[PDB]
This record gives sequence, C-alpha cells and structure tokens, in this order.
Amino acid sequence: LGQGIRLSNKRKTKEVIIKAEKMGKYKNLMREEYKNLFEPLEKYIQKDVCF
Amino acid sequence: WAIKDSDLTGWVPMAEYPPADNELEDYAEHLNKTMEGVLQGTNCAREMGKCILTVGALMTECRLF
Repeated sequence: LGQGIRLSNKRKTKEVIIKAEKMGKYKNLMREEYKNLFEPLEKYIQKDVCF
Repeated sequence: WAIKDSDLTGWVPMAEYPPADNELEDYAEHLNKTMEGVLQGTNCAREMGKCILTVGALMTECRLF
C-alpha cells in the first residue's frame, strides 16, 4: 500500500503516524474521500497489502 | 435539593467566550464550557440567579426612590 496516513489536530502539535496495516482500525476517522476510496478495497485487502 | 439539576437550563447570566488559540484557550474554554454546563442546570444556580437579579433590583430601587 505505502507509507500510510498521518493524524493531526487543529493544534499542529501532536501527530499520530499510522501503518498501512492499521488503516482499517481508524476507518471513518479519515476524510470522506479516503473513506470512499478505501471501503470497496476492503474486499481485496490483506494485512499489509492489496490483492 | 440544591444539588440536583432543575428542569430549567441556567439561571446565571454569563458572558461570551473570547477568541481561542490552540494551546491554552482551547483547554480553558473547554473546561469553562463543561463546568458552566454542569452548574447552570442545578437549583443552586437558580437561587444564585434570583439573588443576583432581585437584590440588584433593590439596589437600583434604593437610588431610584
């Protein structure tokens, strides 16, 4: 998949790095575009990788 | 009786919140919003409000007449 996504506040202080494995943990926490692209690919998704 | 929340929401005039920067005023503004939200609903806030409003009314009435 790749490097993954990062979480931030409006504070620009704390950032939380996510692995490509743990995307499906945060789920809807990502922006609606990320969710719309992500949800269909959960069918073919594996732990680190997409088939 | 003064401990439990009355059906009316709040009795005490409280001014607006100032503009916020991420660091502190987020914490301060949030803490004030929560604490105010809890204490406004109580009957104790009711007696506070009536005391402020009516004793203020008398205070004006002593200069008025």
